[PDB]
Amino acid sequence: PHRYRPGTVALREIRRYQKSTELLIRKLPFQRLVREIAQDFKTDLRFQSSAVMALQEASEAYLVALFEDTNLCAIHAKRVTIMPKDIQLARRIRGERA
DNA sequence: GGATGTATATATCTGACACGTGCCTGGAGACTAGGAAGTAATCCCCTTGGCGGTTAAAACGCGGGGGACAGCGCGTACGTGCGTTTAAGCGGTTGCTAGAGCTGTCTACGACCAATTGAGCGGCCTCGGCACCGGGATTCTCCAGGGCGGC
Repeated sequence: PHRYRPGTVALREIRRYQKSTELLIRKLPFQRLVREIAQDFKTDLRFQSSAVMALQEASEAYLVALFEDTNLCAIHAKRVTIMPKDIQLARRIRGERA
């Protein structure tokens, strides 16, 4: 049985997804999440498709930058695995948390 | 002798160039008012190079121990791969409504201007409170007289 060591597939996915440009979250679950979040502010909200796409592109941009700073936090703590405390430290230093 | 590889010619697809048209927005020409450049005066802050004295911060050295880092073990939790499920993605129905765009009318609301005056800025006088000076009441230290002992 052919197997790969743990990590080279991860490097292959890092090289693959840093070359690509499409969105990594599916359209309908993100649209459902947007509509659920929006119905807590105003009832009976319609949505343009480009509004959902702009919200999506902003969301993947924010999460990719957050994961970059999370990886920097994990590397600074002499680790290769990211932890929730790395996300908390990144948001704390960035100023979003506190 | 038959079929296969390859060259040249012809029809078709597709991005790009030029022609046409509207229209509306930018440009040309003229006029005017005020924004800003320039000028003079006054006054206060900043610059550069000094001096003097205080003093607390900065620097230096040294001992020691707390903490950073390296190494090792271990166990668990995440990566990897496969089979199965499931839901995303696409195409589709069917009506109604929201919204952009366009046109039209009108009315209340805000710009604008003149006269007015009352709220904001500065100084002056006074009070509330804190402090300086004079006088009365209370308590502490001291000098002298009386009595006792010794030669």
